[PDB]
Amino acid sequence: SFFHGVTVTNVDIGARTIALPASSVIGLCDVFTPGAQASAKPNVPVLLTSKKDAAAAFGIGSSIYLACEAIYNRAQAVIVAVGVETAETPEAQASAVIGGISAAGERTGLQALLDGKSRFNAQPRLLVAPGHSAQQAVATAMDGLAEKLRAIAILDGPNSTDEAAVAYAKNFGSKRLFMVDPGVQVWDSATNAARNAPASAYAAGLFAWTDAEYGFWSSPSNKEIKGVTGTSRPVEFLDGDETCRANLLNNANIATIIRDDGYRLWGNRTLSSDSKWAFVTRVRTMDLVMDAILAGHKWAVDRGITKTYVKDVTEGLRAFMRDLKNQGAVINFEVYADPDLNSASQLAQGKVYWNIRFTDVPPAENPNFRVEVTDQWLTEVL
Amino acid sequence: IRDDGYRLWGNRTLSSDSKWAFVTRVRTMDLVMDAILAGHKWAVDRGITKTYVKDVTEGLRAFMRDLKNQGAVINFEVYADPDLNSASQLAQGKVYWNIRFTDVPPAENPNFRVEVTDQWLTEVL
Amino acid sequence: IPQTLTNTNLFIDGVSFAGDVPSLTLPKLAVKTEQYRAGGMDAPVSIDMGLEAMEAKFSTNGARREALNFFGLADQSAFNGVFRGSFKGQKGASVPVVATLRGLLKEVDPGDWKAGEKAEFKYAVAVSYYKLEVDGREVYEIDPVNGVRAINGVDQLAGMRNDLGL
Amino acid sequence: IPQTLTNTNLFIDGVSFAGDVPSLTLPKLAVKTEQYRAGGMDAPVSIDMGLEAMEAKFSTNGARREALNFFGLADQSAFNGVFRGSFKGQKGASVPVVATLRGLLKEVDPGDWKAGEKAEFKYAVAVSYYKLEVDGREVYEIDPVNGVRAINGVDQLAGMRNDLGL
Amino acid sequence: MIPQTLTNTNLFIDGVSFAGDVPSLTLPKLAVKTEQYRAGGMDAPVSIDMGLEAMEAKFSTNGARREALNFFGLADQSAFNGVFRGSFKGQKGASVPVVATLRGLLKEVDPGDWKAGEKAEFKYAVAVSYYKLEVDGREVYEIDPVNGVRAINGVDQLAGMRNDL
Amino acid sequence: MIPQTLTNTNLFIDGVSFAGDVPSLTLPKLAVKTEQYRAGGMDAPVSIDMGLEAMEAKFSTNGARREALNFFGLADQSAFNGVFRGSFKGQKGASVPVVATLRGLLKEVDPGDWKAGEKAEFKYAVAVSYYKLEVDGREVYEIDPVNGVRAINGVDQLAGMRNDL
Amino acid sequence: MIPQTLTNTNLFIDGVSFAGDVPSLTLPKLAVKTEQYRAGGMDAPVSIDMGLEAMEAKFSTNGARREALNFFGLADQSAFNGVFRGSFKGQKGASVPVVATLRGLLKEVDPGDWKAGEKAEFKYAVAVSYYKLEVDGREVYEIDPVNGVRAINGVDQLAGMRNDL
Amino acid sequence: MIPQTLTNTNLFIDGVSFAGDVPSLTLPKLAVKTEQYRAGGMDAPVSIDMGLEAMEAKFSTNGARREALNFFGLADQSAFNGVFRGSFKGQKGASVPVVATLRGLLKEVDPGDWKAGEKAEFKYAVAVSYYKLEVDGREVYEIDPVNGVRAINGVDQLAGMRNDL
Amino acid sequence: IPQTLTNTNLFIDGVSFAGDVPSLTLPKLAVKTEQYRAGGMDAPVSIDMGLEAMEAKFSTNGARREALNFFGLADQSAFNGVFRGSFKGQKGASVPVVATLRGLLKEVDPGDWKAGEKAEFKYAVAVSYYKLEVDGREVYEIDPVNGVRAINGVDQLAGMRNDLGL
Repeated sequence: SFFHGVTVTNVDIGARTIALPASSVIGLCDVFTPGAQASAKPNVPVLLTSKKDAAAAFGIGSSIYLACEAIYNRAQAVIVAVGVETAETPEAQASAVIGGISAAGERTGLQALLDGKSRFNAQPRLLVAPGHSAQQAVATAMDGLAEKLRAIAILDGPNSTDEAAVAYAKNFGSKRLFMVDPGVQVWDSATNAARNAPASAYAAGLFAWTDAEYGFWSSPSNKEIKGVTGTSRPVEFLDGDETCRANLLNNANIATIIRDDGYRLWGNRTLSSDSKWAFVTRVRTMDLVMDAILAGHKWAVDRGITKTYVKDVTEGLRAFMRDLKNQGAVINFEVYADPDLNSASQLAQGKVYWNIRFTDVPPAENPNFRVEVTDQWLTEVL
Repeated sequence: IRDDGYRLWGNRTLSSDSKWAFVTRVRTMDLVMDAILAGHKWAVDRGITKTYVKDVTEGLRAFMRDLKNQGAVINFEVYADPDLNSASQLAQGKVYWNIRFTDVPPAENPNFRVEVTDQWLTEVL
Repeated sequence: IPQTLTNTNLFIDGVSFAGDVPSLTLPKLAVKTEQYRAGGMDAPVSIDMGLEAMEAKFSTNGARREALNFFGLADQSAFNGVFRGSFKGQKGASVPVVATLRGLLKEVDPGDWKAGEKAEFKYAVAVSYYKLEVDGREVYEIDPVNGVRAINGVDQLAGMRNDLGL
Repeated sequence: IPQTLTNTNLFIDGVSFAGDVPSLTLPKLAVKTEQYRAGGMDAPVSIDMGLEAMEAKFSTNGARREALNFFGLADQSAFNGVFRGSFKGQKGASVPVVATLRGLLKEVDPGDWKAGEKAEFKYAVAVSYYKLEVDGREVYEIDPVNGVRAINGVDQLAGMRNDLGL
Repeated sequence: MIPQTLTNTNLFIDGVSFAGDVPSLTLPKLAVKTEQYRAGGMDAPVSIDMGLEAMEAKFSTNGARREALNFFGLADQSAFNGVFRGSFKGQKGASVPVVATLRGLLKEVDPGDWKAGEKAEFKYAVAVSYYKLEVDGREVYEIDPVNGVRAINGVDQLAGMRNDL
Repeated sequence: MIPQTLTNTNLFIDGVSFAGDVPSLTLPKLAVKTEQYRAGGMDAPVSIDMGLEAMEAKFSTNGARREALNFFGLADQSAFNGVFRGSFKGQKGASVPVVATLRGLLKEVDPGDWKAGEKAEFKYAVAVSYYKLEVDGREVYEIDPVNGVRAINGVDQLAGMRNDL
Repeated sequence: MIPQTLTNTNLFIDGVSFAGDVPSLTLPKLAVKTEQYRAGGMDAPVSIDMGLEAMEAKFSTNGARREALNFFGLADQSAFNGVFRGSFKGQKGASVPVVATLRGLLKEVDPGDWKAGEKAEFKYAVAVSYYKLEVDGREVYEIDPVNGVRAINGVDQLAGMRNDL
Repeated sequence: MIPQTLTNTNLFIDGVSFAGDVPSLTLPKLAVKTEQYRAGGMDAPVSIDMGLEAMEAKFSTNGARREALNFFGLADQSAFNGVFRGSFKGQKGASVPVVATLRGLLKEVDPGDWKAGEKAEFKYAVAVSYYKLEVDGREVYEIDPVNGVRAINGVDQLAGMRNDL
Repeated sequence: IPQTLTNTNLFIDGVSFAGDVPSLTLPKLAVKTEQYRAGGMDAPVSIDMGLEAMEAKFSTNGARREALNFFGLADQSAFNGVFRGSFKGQKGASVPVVATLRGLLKEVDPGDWKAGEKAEFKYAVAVSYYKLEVDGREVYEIDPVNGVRAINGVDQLAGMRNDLGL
């Protein structure tokens, strides 16, 4: 049938915070229970828009939604979220969250995040698996999937002390990994107690937040976190070059949480053995000025090389870089065609080369204030 | 509905076809055509020149853009039928156009999703 | 390929002017630029302020009474009109340029009648609706009433009509 | 059919100017457009504000005393006047264009008398009443006194005269 | 910041659109009522936030609009509402909808000089009793004269004055 | 709404028509007398509907019209009547008769600068004691100063003020 | 009515004619002194016929005219008389003699800026103590300030005010 | 001295740059409050340094800048800061950075006539509660109204008034 | 060595106009001088006030639809454009003059269509970005957005950007 006239219903909806900047996308993977209310097959990806379809695709009490509510508390981005069936032994659970080509012609586990584009038109640049990143074998599969996807993979640590978190970060150093060791404990309204969230979704919702108005060039290393209480372990920054718990963990290239009740994030540097790719900003800027160029250059591939083909795109690379200088993404650049690698033999196989040498803003991780108490303006008091 | 014959209440005709349910779609299809067929007392028994089809399909558009101006329709398209128009149809006076348009649906069901929250209770302090 | 005008034509109500119109002029579509130089820049940047007033001249060297009876009547935008032009090109086949121009007839200027020269009745159309077509497909569609300034199919004022509640 | 002016003529009081008037000019009928751009539109739309001031030049290369005695006299619209023009066409028979122009004689401008050239007395008529006829039937009738601006028989100001109580 | 500016405008009165009528607007001049505070010891007089001035929103119309002339001098205030809209285009085409929902009383109607050839103008004036400016979608101003809510950027500034005392 | 505007005008004084005389009009400025109400607690002063201002209708004449100069300073008020008419054409030719029947007292006559070559002007002014504006055929304003009937859109607004008290 | 307007003017001072001198005139601004009467019950203030304002007739002269400069500041009022004349031609040549016989006191003489190349002007002003306007041959205005005869169209309006009381 | 003049300008509000927005500035008019002292014996009245006038800094913006409209009428004074910058080029290219750091309260916002084709302007006004002008790198003015420090060329002039008494 | 223009060309999006553009015009780069005469000098000295508004005409004698589809669209500075010109010289080898001109398309002015003459569609570009190159190396780079007015490599507004905090 149908209805004529006004039919006043009575529903339960939350705040109207659904305003969506389509800037950063997050690849997520955690366990859940495929019930009747969870309308999502296990190993397939599901694009998420808000909490209303994160509660429709997966259940309320599922470990997806506990790791997906934390993202939408801070930034209302869009999430390419894959699920995984839970397992009994932790080795089979670690093998299932990785997944692979063990289906007929599909990708399971983390590998289904590689199907972000051509299914959803959202290639994930933020890779998280909260709780599972503390395992070594999952984080290595989290590692190798980031270089295939040009993404920042946010890792975890154990619940234990600082020594067992530094030792977890020594075997890494592969320029794409961002470790946050302190277990963020958070209040919930279901059981009226304090949970223990494994710190990934809060940093994932913070990387997607700082791209909305501060841009991808900016550092998310002193930003606020909403929907949060204290950490599992205290960690503070003090001064005087002592055994600070923050400085011991920054020197191991691990992010912490500093002020009261989960108030800030603290890490600038990736797990990188190379000194050039230390900061998170240089790794993100090199990965996010290119999709800002390769989109906008869906052309200049399979077109056909004319005489001024090279010139008409190297004046289009400059025009799509001068606006990056205008919005403060880069400091002064240079874009020019490569004179010696471009040759007539390379044109017959479609290969053409450019040089897009630029520089980026360094994040001010250390503002030093040299200060004394003089007695110079004491003659002002007379 | 209301007191002492205060309102009328029906949107839908007696129609077994689901397309022609509302009274508005049946009236709009019947009352945009006499708004066109008047104003086109010409374009019948005139004589088909070379640009005869073009000069009236630009006159059907001009008598439809004012219907969009007064809110009668939402966005339309008026174009001559390319495959039905032929040289054999001109010898018997038959010429065809396509006046595919859409109409405003009457809001028979405004739903208001409403609850009493306790969100702005900290405003009372 | 080099391409140049060869022939023109003018229709009003289907009333052809085959050998009657020597000259005709499409409206100068000019966008309303204002030289904007604020702080932090040395040169002015021009900015859109909508279009200018469209203005269409055409001419006839004889009294036709089909172009004269549309002057100054109370129904504005009653002069419907079609400007046609065939652009030939070097390699044979031509490209038709069809423009329809629904506005009021602004002025009728019969020049000097010097008894042995051409009559040359100047006309001018204050264009309300304008739609330029090249090679049978749409290029322009200019109607400020409802604001539907459209370039090659897409509507450029679709942003402001959601902003102004239109 | 191609059609062009061949001969002109000028009558005032039935006083013919058969071989006397080299050039004559009908008034430029221009409607008073004002570029109206309100909110919700990108381009201006021109609008009627009545007509402009009609102005009729004619010329004579000799002192005739029938065109000179109507200058500046106290009875405005005493110069009655008839502008005639025969438009021949290609296929033989012509189309007469007759305009009567009842206004005041605005100026008389005798040019430079250079002793071996033509005299060329410029005249100008400030037209009050104007009525253009093509092929023996009425095209225009312009008289602002009583407001009877009429195009091909029908009166375009019939709406406003009921509005203004005229 | 990219250069933006006004390109087109619009106006609503009680739902209906003046989509071909209004040549001019004036949003109400938001002005704080300043009292010159110079005292003993201090050199220059400071100006103090001590309430807003009288808001008044002019708008103009070239034709006899019955919808605009209906709301002059009604016995109930805030029967006139009115919605003023603008569109600021930017340099890259990103048009920004500036909408200003006021709810004042219509104050003044003067059809000016009705010359014959010259177009006529109906200047209007609105004694504004409520004002609400929105730049893109976010609420910048929300001025309640009769209520104690002067919301600048969504937070009430008059409520913060009561917590300080 | 189609764009409309003034194209031509007319003027009647006691029946006779000034069909070739008047270059200018001014309908009386309808303006409500506002008193600034700011009080304890409220931030901005509101303006209150508290009566209309002085209506005054200028009109102008280029020649010595005995019919217009007859009604200056008569011992009886509302001996002058006057009818001001306009015609607003629209975009599709639908002309709209704006007629304003006033019945005031003629207030001021100043033949200005009688320069030789320049045309002369007789500015007039009418102390309006009755005003009635009609947009198309329907009565929009009907202002009785001396009576208690201020009719906006045909309904009396002063009568509604007495029912509220 | 046929369109008429001023074409030429003239001026007499005590009989002699300024037939090549005066570039400008100003007949005195006839204006009634209005008192705003709003009261209990009535909405808009009416204006009441309560006497005329100060009449003052400017005229101007480009040369040193001894006949005009003779009458400044004389010990007797109405020693200056002056007669201002106009001619309104019509559309059919029917010229209409507008003659205004005033009998005031000459009030102000200011020879203005005597620049070298620029022509000089002697502005005059007349404190009008009697005014009498005639449009064609018939007497329209006859303003006695000092007497109780304000004749509009030949009938005294001040005499009708005494019969009403 | 080589001829110098303004070529370009800039404006900061709370850190962010209006690098494509502002067409106009006005630094606050520094004016001393003068009292006319003429007395017995002395001929002409002298003017005495007796405090400064009200400083007020206008600036203008063509677009809806949320950063500028955020600071109107806040409950705390000196929440608005603002930094006005100029660049004076000289004849030999030696550009001189004139920077004026003020810290006033934003006083007035009037979006003016929103005509359709014409660009819009948002005039601003700042009730200046602190002013500091620097010509090249050196501090010329430093005006504390609320404090007793009026520093001209880096030395306090109000402190020198206390040592004289 | 005497050197003169021989051939011109015009690219927009790589879309060549080989035999299509008869005339094209680079923008008149004019600095904004104001005649400054203060005390102590008899003659005025002109002073820099930034540049004027750059303005680029080009023309096409046929309807191409690649130059028409960039008029008046909402993205200002979407007309990218390349003006090319080969300056030959007396002694053989030529010098290329390449200018890229990223601005909005200001106006499209189709002239009089007189049925036997050239079409001559006037165009005009309101130049935002301008970069003139002579002999493969940079001469000018004019962009008021970020203020990067550069002469032969060095940036002349580098002084003011440190002054304005840019």
